Amino acid sequence: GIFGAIAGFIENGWEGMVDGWYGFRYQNSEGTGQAADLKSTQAAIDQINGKLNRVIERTNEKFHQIEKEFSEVEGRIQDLEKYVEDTKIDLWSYNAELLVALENQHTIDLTDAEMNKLFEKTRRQLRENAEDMGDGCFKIYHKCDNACIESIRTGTYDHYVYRDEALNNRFQ
Amino acid sequence: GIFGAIAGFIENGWEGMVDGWYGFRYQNSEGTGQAADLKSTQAAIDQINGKLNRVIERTNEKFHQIEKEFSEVEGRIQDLEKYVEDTKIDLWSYNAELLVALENQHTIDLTDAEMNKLFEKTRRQLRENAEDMGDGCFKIYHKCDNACIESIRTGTYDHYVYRDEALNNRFQ
Amino acid sequence: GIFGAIAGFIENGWEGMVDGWYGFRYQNSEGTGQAADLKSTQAAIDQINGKLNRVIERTNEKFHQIEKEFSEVEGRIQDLEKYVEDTKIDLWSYNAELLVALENQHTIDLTDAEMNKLFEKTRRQLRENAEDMGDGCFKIYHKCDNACIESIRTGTYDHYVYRDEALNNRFQ
Amino acid sequence: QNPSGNNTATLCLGHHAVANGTLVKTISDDQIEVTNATELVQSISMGKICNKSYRILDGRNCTLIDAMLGDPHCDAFQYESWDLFIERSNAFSNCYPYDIPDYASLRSIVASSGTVEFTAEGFTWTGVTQNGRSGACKRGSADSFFSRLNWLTKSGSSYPTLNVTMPNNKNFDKLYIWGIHHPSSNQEQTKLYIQESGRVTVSTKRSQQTIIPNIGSRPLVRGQSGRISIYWTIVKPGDILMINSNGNLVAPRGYFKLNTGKSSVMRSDVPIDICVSECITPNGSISNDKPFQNVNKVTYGKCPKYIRQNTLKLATGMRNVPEK
Amino acid sequence: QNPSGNNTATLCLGHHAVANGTLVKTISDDQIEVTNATELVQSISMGKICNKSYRILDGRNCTLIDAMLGDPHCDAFQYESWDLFIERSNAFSNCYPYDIPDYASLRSIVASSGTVEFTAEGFTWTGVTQNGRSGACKRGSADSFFSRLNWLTKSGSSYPTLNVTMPNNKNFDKLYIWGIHHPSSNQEQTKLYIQESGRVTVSTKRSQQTIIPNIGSRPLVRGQSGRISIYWTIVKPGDILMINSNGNLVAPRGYFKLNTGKSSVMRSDVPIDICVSECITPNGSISNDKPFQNVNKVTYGKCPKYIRQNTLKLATGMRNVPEK
Amino acid sequence: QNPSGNNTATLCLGHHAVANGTLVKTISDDQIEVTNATELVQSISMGKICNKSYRILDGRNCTLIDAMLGDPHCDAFQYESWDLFIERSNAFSNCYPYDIPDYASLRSIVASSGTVEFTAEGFTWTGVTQNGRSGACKRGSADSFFSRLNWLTKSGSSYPTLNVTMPNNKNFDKLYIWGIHHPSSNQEQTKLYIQESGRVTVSTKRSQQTIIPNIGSRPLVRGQSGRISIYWTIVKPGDILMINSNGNLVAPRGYFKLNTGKSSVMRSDVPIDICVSECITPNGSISNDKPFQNVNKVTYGKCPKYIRQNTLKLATGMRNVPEK
Ligand SMILES: *[C@@H]1O[C@H](CO)[C@@H](O[C@@H]2O[C@H](CO)[C@@H](O[C@@H]3O[C@H](CO[C@H]4O[C@H](CO)[C@@H](O)[C@H](O)[C@@H]4O)[C@@H](O)[C@H](O)[C@@H]3O)[C@H](O)[C@H]2NC(C)=O)[C@H](O)[C@H]1NC(C)=O
Ligand SMILES: *[C@@H]1O[C@H](CO)[C@@H](O[C@@H]2O[C@H](CO)[C@@H](O[C@@H]3O[C@H](CO[C@H]4O[C@H](CO)[C@@H](O)[C@H](O)[C@@H]4O)[C@@H](O)[C@H](O)[C@@H]3O)[C@H](O)[C@H]2NC(C)=O)[C@H](O)[C@H]1NC(C)=O
Ligand SMILES: *[C@@H]1O[C@H](CO)[C@@H](O[C@@H]2O[C@H](CO)[C@@H](O[C@@H]3O[C@H](CO[C@H]4O[C@H](CO)[C@@H](O)[C@H](O)[C@@H]4O)[C@@H](O)[C@H](O)[C@@H]3O)[C@H](O)[C@H]2NC(C)=O)[C@H](O)[C@H]1NC(C)=O
Ligand SMILES: *[C@@H]1O[C@H](CO)[C@@H](O[C@@H]2O[C@H](CO)[C@@H](O[C@@H]3O[C@H](CO[C@H]4O[C@H](CO)[C@@H](O)[C@H](O)[C@@H]4O)[C@@H](O)[C@H](O)[C@@H]3O)[C@H](O)[C@H]2NC(C)=O)[C@H](O)[C@H]1NC(C)=O
Ligand SMILES: *[C@@H]1O[C@H](CO)[C@@H](O[C@@H]2O[C@H](CO)[C@@H](O[C@@H]3O[C@H](CO[C@H]4O[C@H](CO)[C@@H](O)[C@H](O)[C@@H]4O)[C@@H](O)[C@H](O)[C@@H]3O)[C@H](O)[C@H]2NC(C)=O)[C@H](O)[C@H]1NC(C)=O
Ligand SMILES: *[C@@H]1O[C@H](CO)[C@@H](O[C@@H]2O[C@H](CO)[C@@H](O[C@@H]3O[C@H](CO[C@H]4O[C@H](CO)[C@@H](O)[C@H](O)[C@@H]4O)[C@@H](O)[C@H](O)[C@@H]3O)[C@H](O)[C@H]2NC(C)=O)[C@H](O)[C@H]1NC(C)=O
Ligand SMILES: *[C@@H]1O[C@H](CO)[C@@H](O[C@@H]2O[C@H](CO)[C@@H](O[C@@H]3O[C@H](CO)[C@@H](O)[C@H](O)[C@@H]3O)[C@H](O)[C@H]2NC(C)=O)[C@H](O)[C@H]1NC(C)=O
Ligand SMILES: *[C@@H]1O[C@H](CO)[C@@H](O[C@@H]2O[C@H](CO)[C@@H](O[C@@H]3O[C@H](CO)[C@@H](O)[C@H](O)[C@@H]3O)[C@H](O)[C@H]2NC(C)=O)[C@H](O)[C@H]1NC(C)=O
Ligand SMILES: *[C@@H]1O[C@H](CO)[C@@H](O[C@@H]2O[C@H](CO)[C@@H](O[C@@H]3O[C@H](CO)[C@@H](O)[C@H](O)[C@@H]3O)[C@H](O)[C@H]2NC(C)=O)[C@H](O)[C@H]1NC(C)=O
Ligand SMILES: *[C@@H]1O[C@H](CO)[C@@H](O[C@@H]2O[C@H](CO)[C@@H](O)[C@H](O)[C@H]2NC(C)=O)[C@H](O)[C@H]1NC(C)=O
Ligand SMILES: *[C@@H]1O[C@H](CO)[C@@H](O[C@@H]2O[C@H](CO)[C@@H](O)[C@H](O)[C@H]2NC(C)=O)[C@H](O)[C@H]1NC(C)=O
Ligand SMILES: *[C@@H]1O[C@H](CO)[C@@H](O[C@@H]2O[C@H](CO)[C@@H](O)[C@H](O)[C@H]2NC(C)=O)[C@H](O)[C@H]1NC(C)=O
Ligand SMILES: *[C@@H]1O[C@H](CO)[C@@H](O)[C@H](O)[C@H]1NC(C)=O
Ligand SMILES: *[C@@H]1O[C@H](CO)[C@@H](O)[C@H](O)[C@H]1NC(C)=O
Ligand SMILES: *[C@@H]1O[C@H](CO)[C@@H](O)[C@H](O)[C@H]1NC(C)=O
Repeated sequence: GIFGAIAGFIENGWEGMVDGWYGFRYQNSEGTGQAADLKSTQAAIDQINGKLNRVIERTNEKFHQIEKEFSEVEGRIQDLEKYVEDTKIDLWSYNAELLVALENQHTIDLTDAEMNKLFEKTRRQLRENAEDMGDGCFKIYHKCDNACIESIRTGTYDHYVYRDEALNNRFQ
Repeated sequence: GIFGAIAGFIENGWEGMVDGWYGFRYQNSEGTGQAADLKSTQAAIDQINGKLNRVIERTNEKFHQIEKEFSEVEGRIQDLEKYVEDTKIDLWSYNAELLVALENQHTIDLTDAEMNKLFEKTRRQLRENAEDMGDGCFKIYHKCDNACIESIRTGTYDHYVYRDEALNNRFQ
Repeated sequence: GIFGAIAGFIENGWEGMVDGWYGFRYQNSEGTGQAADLKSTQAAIDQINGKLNRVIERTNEKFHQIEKEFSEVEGRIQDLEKYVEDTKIDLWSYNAELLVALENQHTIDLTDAEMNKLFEKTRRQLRENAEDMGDGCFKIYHKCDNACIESIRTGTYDHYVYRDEALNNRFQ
Repeated sequence: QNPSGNNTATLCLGHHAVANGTLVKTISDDQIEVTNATELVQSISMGKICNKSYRILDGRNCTLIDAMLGDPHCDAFQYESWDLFIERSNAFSNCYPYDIPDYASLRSIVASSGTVEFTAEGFTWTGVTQNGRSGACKRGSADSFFSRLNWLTKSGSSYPTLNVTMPNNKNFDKLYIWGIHHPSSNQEQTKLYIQESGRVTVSTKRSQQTIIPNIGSRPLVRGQSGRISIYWTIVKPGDILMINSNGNLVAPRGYFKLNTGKSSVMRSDVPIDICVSECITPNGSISNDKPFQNVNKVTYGKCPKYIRQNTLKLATGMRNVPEK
Repeated sequence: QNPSGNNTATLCLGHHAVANGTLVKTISDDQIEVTNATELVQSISMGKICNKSYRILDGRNCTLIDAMLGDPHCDAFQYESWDLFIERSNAFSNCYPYDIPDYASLRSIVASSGTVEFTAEGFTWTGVTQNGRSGACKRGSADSFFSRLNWLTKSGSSYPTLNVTMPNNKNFDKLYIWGIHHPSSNQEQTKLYIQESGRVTVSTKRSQQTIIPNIGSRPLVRGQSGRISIYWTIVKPGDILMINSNGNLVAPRGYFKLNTGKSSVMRSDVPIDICVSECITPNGSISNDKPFQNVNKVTYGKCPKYIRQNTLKLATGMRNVPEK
Repeated sequence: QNPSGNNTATLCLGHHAVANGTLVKTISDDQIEVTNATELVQSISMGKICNKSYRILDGRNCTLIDAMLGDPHCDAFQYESWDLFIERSNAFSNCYPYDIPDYASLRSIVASSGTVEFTAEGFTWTGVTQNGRSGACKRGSADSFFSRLNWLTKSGSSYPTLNVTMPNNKNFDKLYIWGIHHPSSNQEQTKLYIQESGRVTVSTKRSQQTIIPNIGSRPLVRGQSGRISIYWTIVKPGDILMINSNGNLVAPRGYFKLNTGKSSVMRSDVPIDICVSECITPNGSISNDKPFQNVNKVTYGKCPKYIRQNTLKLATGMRNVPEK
């Protein structure tokens, strides 16, 4: 992916997260943890669901058409009938190929993007209270119990209350 | 957007900026301010203008064609005429649908990208003299008058002249 | 590009790097250096090679078709033959135009992405031992000989061994 | 052993993975593994043609044209309408050997009309015997003819030049089926029609068609060396059908009602059965939840688009990256 | 109250928004609000057909074919050229009732040629009366015929077998219009042409066409039970027109010049008016600044492409995100 | 002067550039410079038609049809097969002047069949002279006829009504070529066929075709005022060819074998030469490594797709950004 998150600075996915598409693991004073992130998960799902429906219009009722298969040889006008159907089919085959490939590109690009946005969202709450460890984790330089971690997962972390403790511990 | 800037870490757009597409607000020793960013604005506009013209070639002069509407029933060759026109129209309808959707995706992706690049450009000039506040703003740890801010907006900020003051103020 | 690396925070490309697509220059205790990055180079090449082959299926053997050029005037069924071929050709011309433009967009987007990922990969190994200088370079706050630089280029830098020296030198 | 975090904690981001993903294709890679993909091509037929939701008419032993002409073994279709008429390969004619110039066009026209219901008109044929018969066209055990055509012959020693009209004072086009008799020999020609050479001219205000018969032996089918050539005329509202003949006329009994129809005809040999579908193919009905289709290019209804490819996998999840 | 920033300042980045944006569609979302969008489909016609920049010829009461044949009420078109010929539904023939096998093809050929200008040639018709007339084709008040055709009849008690040539020693194809007379009765046939049965054979080195007339009553239109069937022949440079007839010939007076033309014909009932346009539709001219078009699939000129959709909105700004 | 880095070092990232890049187009920019691009449109032909890998047959002086009829100067093609038959503009007929209704269809049918090999059948023609000749169709210096046709004439003072059969007891369709003689005068008609008017009726179980000749002078080509009209019939396995004639029959000698063929015919005036190619165009063979093609819309083989554009540049490198 162009963001380099999935199969990038996040080394691998987690099989033990059956609870969502993206989430957190952590280690703190009350032990180790894991929690899915709903916001990001739904943001990605909502873009994937009904993707074709944005481009391919509703199946269209088609009735009497031309013959496409023939019992005897005729020549000129049968050549034209065949060539028209052959042309049609090659164009829709091309369209189908193109569509799936760029639609899949977009799926892969967008799911990597959500992984990146979640990392960036988390970095921005933490401010100078944490460091990027280079592997998709943050070292948080203060005591952070389960409620503290939850405030980060839920977008409510107030970094100012921990700021002084974080600075004390951060330079040794 | 895949960059998570617009409707992301920038919470909302500014109605009171009629002066450009992207810009700055700020607070300093000489008061509060606002200023549009021309470079970024034009970079985005230039990609949006004449977008269709890159893909759709100039309207092509078409003259005598086939009949597409008929007064009486005939059968075989009228079925073929109708089916050819029906095929043509469904293919161009598909093309038009696909084109607008991926063209719009690209517009939204590219305008979010410029918002992100402007934030990154600004972060890079500031170096260790400022911190990301997590909302699209920087706290600058030195006195920065209007000329100082202008040097940042104009890409001329020299961080070395402020470096020592910035460090003095940054750890308390 | 949407990542703002190529013709962005990297001011220009290097003609004197004939050794790869992406790489490093550096200055250290043993002099100045340059080295190509194979991983990134190959990642980009592999996406560019056989790009059309993902969308355009193998050249398809076509045999007896219709007449497309005519010696005399006939009217109705000759109008239809011409219009079918004209329709076919305009649709494939459109497809070809669209394909090259979005394929080229993707090439430019993906090569900028690799330049960005390599910068981010390097930043993440360095952790707090270095600073972004705003131009695609890092100031590394410790003595870093050629073996040290190689460990960074090769993804083996252990920042912990240098951490204390880096902090000592970083605040003056 | 826990917990470690005295003045610190670590917070890692991640995403899920599944044990066994599936390969899809993108613009960037030939093959790349994703957590989940969905099939976009319908390659399986139901194996049968569904009686719902369209009105399907099984021709069984009849072609659409024979049912329209009124071949005896097709009398059960005489009051029938359809959205889709199924013609079996098994079909066969069992009446007087005939041909139709531009047969396909006529078949196409009736197929679109979606009906074979016939409206008799009071045509008057002065100086001729009506309702001619043939051992090649048995109705039950007695010999007969096409129910919609009227084989006119001499009365006594006379076959006068018929000139008959029939105005269309209704708000729709009338379709008339008629034809000519090609006798196998001149004995038969003069015995049936007196004149050594026949002719038939059917006209309106806007159009005309004249046919001359060719006397001579054709190969024997159903005991007959002679032939009937079938033609048609469309009379517009306010126009008038005129018919002129000194011999060899196979006359219409009335008209068929042409209507702008969403009906058609389809060649197929699969059985019809109890199920619901909105798309029909010579291989049977197919589901239409998918947007693409590799079963058959011949379709009717709300059908997915036919394409060359037999499978196309759409990613519906992220790239799958298991340990290691 | 100001300014706050003693040893610090803050610098925020942002982007604009508008109070009321507009919904567009992308690959990612069904609907997403943007600051500004542009319409890509032309759904409005001008309501009229513009006299510029193409040369538009209003048929008024004439079909293209009648003007080409030279129907009296179409004499004003005799020297006319066009880029686009407009045929009105109102049109009607007012000469001898006729038909043309493959009428559409001929209409198509003349339409492309973009002209109805005629070049007389000195054809010589020995043993026959020329310039036959009819009360069904009044020119002024006196009765007349198609100006481009020459109705040949017996002279005295004689109609000899005409065999006439006309070489094409020019650098372009010549188009000849000719026909046959179908008399309503044998009295008329022999009174006009003597022989009981006529025939006409027009040939060249490369091709031939033979037509026999069918005598008999057709329905009355403009007082006439008879008909004229119209045919055509294209003589190539260095080839030669040959005509052979023992009766019933409706002779050409000359040829039309075929040229590779960017001209056409269009059915429409909207008025022509003073304005400028480069695209024309049966509903009128349409603007062509947009690339797509839902007015009509029938077009002429520099036309946007016709599509099913009535609106398609292209974003020309960023996603709109107002407070909150 | 070195090295500088006492307690520090700097590490810069970068990418390559070339001195002179090339302009490509994207969705974002009309023109943008990249390190390297590749051409996607084949605009150059090889200038010749390659003898490999397809089997190419040069018609030289013959049309496909003349070779099939068996025109004397086309005797060298009589045992020939091809994947692609090349017709030269130079071609000319040098036998009896003829025409073929729907010539193109027949040309198309034989072209697909990919062969002109003929199978004689033992047709029996009682009461008529066989192998009629003409000074307009010299074979060597002696005068002759189309080798595949059999010009039947009266024997003595007699031309009886021929009725001949020929069943198709083989597993493929048989194609029969036959025709009619149009004499230039009635002296010739009665001298050749006795009866004042001829006719020919060729039929099967499913179909029939009747042709009457038109007597009269056509323009002189190769000394002949008369003509032969050529027709064809396809006899299906288990069907039977029947032929009936009182005069003017130009009889078949046998059939051609129709087969589902990947063969065709192409108009071209470039020489054939020693080289290998998988795609052929009227301008010659073209390479097919590229996916698009602007040489000609007429192609045969594994051909790139024809498009309007003469060049399309695909980027195969990053954006080129040289100093400054
Ligand atoms: C022109 O030449 C043609 C070719 O010879 C003539 O056509 C043939 O005409 C005769 C009668 O005149 C027919 O012979 C009859 O055949 C039927 C049917 O066949 C029987 O055998 C089959 C075996 O498969 C069996 O299935 C049937 O049930 C029958 O038992 C018999 O019923 C008669 O007894 C008699 O044999 C030929 O069938 C017929 N052939 C074709 C191809 O039309 C034609 O008469 C000639 N016309 C002239 C000279 O004016
Ligand atoms: C939908 O119904 C279709 C109609 O039956 C099914 O397709 C048919 O599949 C059968 C059985 O495999 C094929 O019959 C074979 O024909 C070939 C001759 O090849 C010719 O046909 C190909 C078309 O593929 C055509 O391009 C050329 O003209 C070839 O000359 C023989 O070698 C075999 O012995 C056998 O008779 C048919 O090819 C095919 N029918 C048609 C009309 O294409 C199809 O399977 C059904 N859909 C599904 C999902 O099963
Ligand atoms: C074959 O049968 C046909 C059907 O009967 C015959 O055609 C008819 O021929 C007669 C004359 O022989 C025509 O009668 C004339 O009609 C005209 C026109 O109609 C008048 O009334 C209308 C009312 O709408 C009015 O608008 C007109 O202005 C006229 O006042 C009269 O002028 C004559 O006086 C006379 O009544 C029929 O019109 C005509 N019908 C058709 C459909 O052709 C035909 O003659 C027969 N041919 C034979 C036996 O050889
Ligand atoms: C461009 O000019 C066109 C020609 O008039 C305009 O389109 C026409 O709009 C009229 C008025 O609404 C429609 O007339 C109606 O016809 C239906 C019968 O439906 C049949 O037509 C549809 C086509 O939509 C066709 O698919 C089927 O065969 C239907 O059977 C009646 O129910 C009404 O009473 C009325 O007569 C026409 O449908 C339509 N004409 C054509 C040729 O499609 C069009 O509006 C013009 N452009 C603009 C922007 O206004
Ligand atoms: C119907 O009218 C037609 C038009 O006049 C008649 O056709 C013409 O018939 C005569 C013979 O009856 C032909 O005259 C002969 O021409 C040939 C060939 O031309 C010579 O000159 C050319 C010069 O280019 C040269 O290249 C040749 O080698 C010849 O030297 C001569 O060989 C004869 O001696 C004689 O002159 C006309 O050629 C012919 N023209 C056409 C267009 O067919 C036709 O006979 C009339 N039929 C009737 C009344 O029943
Ligand atoms: C592939 O072979 C082709 C066949 O020769 C080559 O294209 C031909 O190029 C010649 C020479 O330039 C052109 O001949 C000219 O014709 C024009 C008349 O214009 C008409 O043709 C255009 C097609 O462009 C058509 O749209 C209109 O009907 C025009 O009326 C004259 O002005 C010149 O004097 C000259 O005779 C042909 O235009 C063209 N042939 C065809 C069939 O289009 C082609 O060059 C070859 N490929 C390559 C790569 O060279
Ligand atoms: C992997 O992706 C597939 C498809 O995106 C998911 O399986 C499919 O889920 C859809 C609905 O989400 C099911 O759709 C069906 O649609 C009809 C339409 O009328 C409706 O009547 C049915 O009740 C049903 O909703 C479909 O049955 C289902 N297919 C299968 C094979 O399970 C699936 O959720 C994804 N897998 C995972 C692990 O996320
Ligand atoms: C929202 O976007 C639209 C379209 O992108 C902008 O409005 C349109 O602006 C274009 C030029 O930028 C105008 O184009 C016209 O083109 C013809 C072509 O020959 C020229 O002759 C005219 O003089 C004119 O330039 C068009 O009139 C205009 N349309 C409307 C309805 O205003 C618009 O600028 C964007 N709005 C905002 C607030 O940014
Ligand atoms: C700029 O890009 C082009 C094309 O992407 C590169 O030049 C071309 O390289 C390809 C292979 O990478 C050569 O392909 C040929 O294909 C046939 C197919 O059978 C094979 O038989 C040949 O042996 C050959 O591999 C092609 O000849 C070559 N074309 C040219 C003009 O050099 C090129 O590598 C790129 N340039 C740079 C500086 O990176
Ligand atoms: C997931 O895929 C793997 C690899 O294909 C499967 O692992 C094996 O299963 C087969 C048959 O069940 C065994 O014969 C192999 O020995 C296994 N792999 C190895 C490397 O030993 C696995 O079955 C799949 N997951 C399922 C079925 O849940
Ligand atoms: C922008 O859109 C808003 C919401 O649709 C409009 O706000 C209202 O205008 C209508 C009529 O003018 C009033 O009836 C409503 O009461 C208003 N909205 C609310 C929530 O009270 C607004 O008019 C639009 N902007 C314009 C016209 O400039
Ligand atoms: C790369 O492109 C440049 C610019 O087009 C070329 O530079 C010049 O070459 C031409 C002819 O060789 C000279 O007439 C000009 O004077 C040169 N440019 C300038 C600005 O003086 C250069 O030749 C190209 N690179 C090559 C051929 O390797
Ligand atoms: C970790 O910090 C805590 C502070 O409460 C204290 O236990 C000690 O300083 C450190 N480690 C251990 C093992 O005690
Ligand atoms: C802010 O800093 C300035 C330094 O000039 C000084 O006024 C004081 O230290 C601080 N605040 C106030 C309110 O004075
Ligand atoms: C650079 O640091 C080194 C430490 O080894 C030492 O030479 C000195 O402190 C600094 N500079 C110079 C020029 O000596």
